Amino acid sequence: HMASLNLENKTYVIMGIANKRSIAFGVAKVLDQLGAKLVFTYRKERSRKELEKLLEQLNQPEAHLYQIDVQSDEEVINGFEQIGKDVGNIDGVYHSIAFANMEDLRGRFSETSREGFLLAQDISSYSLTIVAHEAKKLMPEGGSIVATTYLGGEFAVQNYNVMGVAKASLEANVKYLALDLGPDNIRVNAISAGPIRTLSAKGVGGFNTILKEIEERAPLKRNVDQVEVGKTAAYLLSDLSSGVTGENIHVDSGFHAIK
Amino acid sequence: MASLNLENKTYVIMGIANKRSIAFGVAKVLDQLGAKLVFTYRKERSRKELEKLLEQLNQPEAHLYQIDVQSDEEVINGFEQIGKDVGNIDGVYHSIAFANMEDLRGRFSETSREGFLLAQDISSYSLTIVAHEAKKLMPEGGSIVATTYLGGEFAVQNYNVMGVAKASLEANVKYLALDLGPDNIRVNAISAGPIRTLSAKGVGGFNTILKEIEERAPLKRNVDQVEVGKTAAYLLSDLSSGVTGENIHVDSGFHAIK
Amino acid sequence: HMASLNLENKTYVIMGIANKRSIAFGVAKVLDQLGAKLVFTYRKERSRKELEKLLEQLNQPEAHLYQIDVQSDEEVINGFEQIGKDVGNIDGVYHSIAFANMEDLRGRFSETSREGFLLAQDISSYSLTIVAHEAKKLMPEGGSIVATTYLGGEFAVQNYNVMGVAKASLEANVKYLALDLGPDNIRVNAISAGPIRTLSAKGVGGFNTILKEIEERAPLKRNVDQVEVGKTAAYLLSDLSSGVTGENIHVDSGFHAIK
Amino acid sequence: GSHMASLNLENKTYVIMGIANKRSIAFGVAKVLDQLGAKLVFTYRKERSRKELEKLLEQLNQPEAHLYQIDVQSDEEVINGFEQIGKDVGNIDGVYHSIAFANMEDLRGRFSETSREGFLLAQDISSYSLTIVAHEAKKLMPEGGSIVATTYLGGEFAVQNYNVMGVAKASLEANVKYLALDLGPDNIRVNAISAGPIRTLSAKGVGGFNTILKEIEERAPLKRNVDQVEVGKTAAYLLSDLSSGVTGENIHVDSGFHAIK
Ligand SMILES: NC(=O)C1=CN([C@@H]2O[C@H](COP(=O)(O)OP(=O)(O)OC[C@H]3O[C@@H](n4cnc5c(N)ncnc54)[C@H](OP(=O)(O)O)[C@@H]3O)[C@@H](O)[C@H]2O)C=CC1
Ligand SMILES: NC(=O)C1=CN([C@@H]2O[C@H](COP(=O)(O)OP(=O)(O)OC[C@H]3O[C@@H](n4cnc5c(N)ncnc54)[C@H](OP(=O)(O)O)[C@@H]3O)[C@@H](O)[C@H]2O)C=CC1
Ligand SMILES: NC(=O)C1=CN([C@@H]2O[C@H](COP(=O)(O)OP(=O)(O)OC[C@H]3O[C@@H](n4cnc5c(N)ncnc54)[C@H](OP(=O)(O)O)[C@@H]3O)[C@@H](O)[C@H]2O)C=CC1
Ligand SMILES: NC(=O)C1=CN([C@@H]2O[C@H](COP(=O)(O)OP(=O)(O)OC[C@H]3O[C@@H](n4cnc5c(N)ncnc54)[C@H](OP(=O)(O)O)[C@@H]3O)[C@@H](O)[C@H]2O)C=CC1
Ligand SMILES: C=C(CC/C=C\C=C\C[C@H](C)CC(=O)C[C@@H](O)CNC(=O)[C@H](C)[C@@H](C)OC(N)=O)C[C@@H](C)C/C(C)=C/C(=O)O
Ligand SMILES: C=C(CC/C=C\C=C\C[C@H](C)CC(=O)C[C@@H](O)CNC(=O)[C@H](C)[C@@H](C)OC(N)=O)C[C@@H](C)C/C(C)=C/C(=O)O
Ligand SMILES: C=C(CC/C=C\C=C\C[C@H](C)CC(=O)C[C@@H](O)CNC(=O)[C@H](C)[C@@H](C)OC(N)=O)C[C@@H](C)C/C(C)=C/C(=O)O
Ligand SMILES: C=C(CC/C=C\C=C\C[C@H](C)CC(=O)C[C@@H](O)CNC(=O)[C@H](C)[C@@H](C)OC(N)=O)C[C@@H](C)C/C(C)=C/C(=O)O
Repeated sequence: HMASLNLENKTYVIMGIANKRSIAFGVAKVLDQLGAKLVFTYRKERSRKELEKLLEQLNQPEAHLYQIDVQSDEEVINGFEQIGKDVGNIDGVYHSIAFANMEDLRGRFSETSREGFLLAQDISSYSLTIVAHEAKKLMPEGGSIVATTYLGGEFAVQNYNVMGVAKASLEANVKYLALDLGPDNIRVNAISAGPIRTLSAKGVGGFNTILKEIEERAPLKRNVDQVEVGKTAAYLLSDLSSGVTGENIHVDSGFHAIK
Repeated sequence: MASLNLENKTYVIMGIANKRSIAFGVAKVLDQLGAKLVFTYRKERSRKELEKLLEQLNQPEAHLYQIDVQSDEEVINGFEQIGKDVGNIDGVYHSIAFANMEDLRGRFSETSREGFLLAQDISSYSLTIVAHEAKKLMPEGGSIVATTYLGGEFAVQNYNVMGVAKASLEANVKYLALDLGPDNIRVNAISAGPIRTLSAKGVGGFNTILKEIEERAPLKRNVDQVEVGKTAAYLLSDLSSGVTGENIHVDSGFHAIK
Repeated sequence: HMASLNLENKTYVIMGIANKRSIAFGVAKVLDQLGAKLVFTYRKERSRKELEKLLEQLNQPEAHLYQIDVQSDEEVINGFEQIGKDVGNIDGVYHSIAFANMEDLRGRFSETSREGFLLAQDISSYSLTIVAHEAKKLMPEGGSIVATTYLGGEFAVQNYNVMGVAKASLEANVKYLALDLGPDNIRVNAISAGPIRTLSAKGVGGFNTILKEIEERAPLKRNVDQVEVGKTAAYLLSDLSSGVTGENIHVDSGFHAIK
Repeated sequence: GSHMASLNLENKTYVIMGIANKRSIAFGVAKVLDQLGAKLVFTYRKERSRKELEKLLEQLNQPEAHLYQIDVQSDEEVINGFEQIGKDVGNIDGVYHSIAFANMEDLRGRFSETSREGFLLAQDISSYSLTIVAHEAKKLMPEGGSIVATTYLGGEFAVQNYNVMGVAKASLEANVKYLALDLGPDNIRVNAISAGPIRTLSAKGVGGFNTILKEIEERAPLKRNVDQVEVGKTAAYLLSDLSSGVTGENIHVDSGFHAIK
């Protein structure tokens, strides 16, 4: 077969599950159903307890969980060396990690703090660069890296503020990584997801406003879910997307195409 | 959920001419995944080739239809007839462009009014009318994919009138996506890198562009019809649910660099 | 050389004045105040009567008016040969011409007629290609060509339908012309104007809706006028914009930058 | 207030951040704004830049040299610098931002090898600087005004060897858009100029810069490179009221290279 979505014999690291609503979990459910071996990474202990509870919903024989705060060079370097020891070589990484201080997001963008801006950049963009460098060690045959972005990296959207500049950074990060790791047969791409109700998104002002605008104005007149992101993640992580790199696929009911 | 099993799916494929046609790469891939395939052609030469090619495939019943997309009638009748012979479809792959060599050889400012509107008619408007008629056979929803080139987004040497046609096509895709979205019809494009085809063979310095892709593109290699077919499988299937008005570059990353 | 907006000794052809509200007239008022010699082109006789009435508002010694319907190779070729005879060599052309059948604009975009689509393409896009070819004859030293576009060429906007695909065609036309005529020191650029109340725009459904959305959502929280387009036209037509070609400048209160 | 279109900048005052020597893009902006009769305030980091500025001001027609030391890495130097400009010359009509930096270690490397410290440094100087400069300069622009920052194509496309600075420029370009939306209601316009390659102090002695200069001459529509003055001309347009109604825009002053592939 030329075209295949059979991921038995494939191993993927999934960074950024927090609870059942996490986009990264949508990616996990889908990759699991297609028979991939899945390694998971988390920051907080609360995410670990949830992960173990969630793995029962999946068909992963062995829970391989690793604590990686992407703010620490060491936790990232050691985390990936340790994954290499425990499961061997991998076929890709799904990156589902962002953070900004609520103080900066609530503010006017011009009021953003130097510390808040560099924090958003560090977690939401630089993380992908170091994750890529370490994961490359486990992908000598080649593989696929995917990161999660939002329209706010391409256009100034109300309230996204500092995270918009972080996502623009991430999106350019993807392109520079694609050009750098291409000759090593490593593809780097992004999924621009439409708004999804998650732990991160719950209790940020006017999120219900954007959900309703998508239903009313977006071509498909509906919102997307974690599984739809997972399906496009399957395409980008598998060899189905061979010849695609430096690309940004909008899984957003067509909202990106309209004005 | 996630599936590349396309048994019980039916797709119309417009624009096979020979074994090198991008549309044939799409056919080979969709066939392997178990889809029922309807084919459309213009010239009789394409029909003879299609029948010879269908032996390479596992299609029980050869359903072939003559549609020159310049004729409202051939398009309207072609699709009504497909609806009668096989019933409702799940999508259309559009693999059709043409411009006069006179216009392509020229300086773009020398382009003829007739040559410009011809390129627009075949290469862009075709998708609008194909979409209108195919919508009749997709009352549950479906996916339409058209084939474009980077030259629709940037001025490329020698693409001339076809660049303005592809920019037209790419905007066509977006307006169709917004129009047919509420009918649960997705409309997307694949921006293929350079591939040696019947259409492309015997346009000067095509080997030069192939070598520039190998040297400068991130993956340091060219793409083929099957790689387009793989991305077509994604866009035509429900794997790409929630993706519409999108342009996916199957071009080894060339679009991302300068 | 050093920076000047003094356009005495410069001559510009302005295509597409119809009445006092025409964007092209905003361009004329501005270029006139800066002391340029202005040649004008029109289609209908109604536009000629209006032009002569309007020229009294300007400081053009000699009225040079020419009938050019851009659908006719002959009217365009002869028009420009005749301009070359009557005023000699020119420094640029401002293109302010578009048209589609209201039947096509009122419809669903998928219902668009083959004749209506090619009509929109012919007047709204191809016109620039042949205008450029003939005007090049009068610009052996070099010059600047500017065409007028709308955001609907970059994004699917409700109700713009066939004219959006025409503007995308125009915008690509600008790029290919810029690459072709660049070596002849001819610059080709576009202005993406925000919504303006004109003869063409008056009595097309939901135009008041877009005007109000611009005031509410656009960065500058206001609409633009013909003169603001004229000011940016002065920049693009003069040597102030040397080194700028294949560019699309949005004169739209920042609406293009947001989502 | 008689010509609708005007490039006469007598009675206008502009802060110009990032002159280092005669080759600096910011100096091209200065020469042009000066010729049009603007009052110019200048900002620098190193003392070497101050000595050069004083030597350069003789080439201009600025009666009183107003020079201020602002390292954009320091909230204090930026806040105090702008308060002090407000005291010495009063309200301003805009800011030209011509400031970027990355460690040569990071630029020479493979982009995937980039250090966390090097990445955040590039972001801090090359992008965040504009956000805080904008916040403080807004205090001196209660009537409104225009802010322009300098970027390169490498913020929009992966270009060989630009590495971490490409991600910094993409950050800057998004910064411009978010600033445009935030400060628009205060009648402050925020725009970028994407300059083609120019021989400057910053650019001199980075490998393969001569390669890109030659590729521009061969492949770009105008078949020629641009200079600091051409950037200055487009800066005059963006800084003056000639560009009224333009904000969140990125104007390529690059002989059309951005339009081709
Ligand atoms: N929800 C949405 O609408 C959209 C989200 N996205 C993007 O999708 C991705 C995931 O978001 P979403 O699923 O909503 O939110 P979640 O609540 O799942 O994600 C937050 C995740 O980020 C992890 N995280 C944050 N900081 C760090 C760090 N320093 N080190 C390691 N992990 C960290 C969290 O771990 P812990 O809790 O253990 O700290 C958690 O797993 C993000 O990049 C987001 O920007 C894109 C478009 C839309
Ligand atoms: N080759 C390349 O590098 C790239 C090609 N593309 C695009 O891919 C698509 C297919 O290209 P390629 O595979 O080279 O094409 P081929 O020339 O191998 O196939 C082209 C098809 O267009 C059909 N066609 C032409 N005119 C009409 C018409 N008036 N009515 C109906 N069908 C028509 C031809 O049929 P017939 O012979 O019967 O006229 C032929 O089947 C085109 O849109 C092209 O622009 C995009 C990027 C790259
Ligand atoms: N108004 C708006 O909000 C916006 C308009 N635009 C674009 O701006 C440009 C100017 O439009 P606007 O000022 O509204 O239009 P006008 O109100 O000036 O009316 C249309 C103009 O088009 C000319 N025209 C139409 N067909 C032909 C032809 N075949 N040959 C020559 N001239 C022709 C008309 O001449 P006549 O009637 O004398 O034949 C007239 O001058 C257009 O290209 C338009 O799409 C862009 C953004 C916004
Ligand atoms: N040259 C080119 O080819 C192009 C350059 N650009 C961009 O134009 C801008 C200026 O470029 P160019 O003329 O080449 O640069 P120059 O090096 O000639 O000037 C660079 C300036 O950055 C200043 N600078 C560096 N760090 C800081 C800091 N922490 N605080 C304040 N100022 C600082 C330097 O001042 P000091 O040395 O005193 O610290 C210097 O004035 C940059 O944004 C660059 O990215 C864009 C396109 C092309
Ligand atoms: C324009 C949108 C509307 C909402 C405004 C801002 C959204 C910012 C998203 C950003 C990722 C949120 C945070 O950084 C959250 C953090 O400050 C507080 N929350 C937490 O710490 C929770 C417990 C954990 C899970 O947080 C994290 N991230 O670890 C953007 C919307 C409409 C689209 C979105 C949400 C895009 C995106 O997620 O990037
Ligand atoms: C920049 C590129 C270099 C190639 C330049 C021009 C090619 C344009 C493609 C266009 C579709 C070619 C024709 O229409 C060919 C036609 O005029 C003569 N040939 C035929 O009629 C044959 C018999 C039939 C089968 O061809 C057709 N089309 O019916 C673009 C290259 C790098 C990539 C390409 C080929 C892009 C594209 O196809 O759009
Ligand atoms: C979303 C928008 C609302 C308006 C929708 C479609 C407008 C298209 C513009 C197009 C040029 C209008 C026509 O062709 C009008 C024509 O059908 C009838 N009127 C005329 O013929 C008059 C007499 C003459 C002068 O008109 C012409 N052109 O010949 C788009 C809006 C928000 C933005 C606009 C108005 C863009 C634009 O005008 O291009
Ligand atoms: C892709 C291009 C080819 C060259 C590659 C990288 C150039 C990056 C520009 C960057 C801003 C320069 C530095 O950070 C150099 C710095 O580390 C060493 N120089 C200095 O420290 C001097 C003393 C000071 C004055 O300079 C600064 N800036 O602090 C990009 C080229 C073709 C276009 C350019 C140069 C764009 C740009 O400058 O942004």
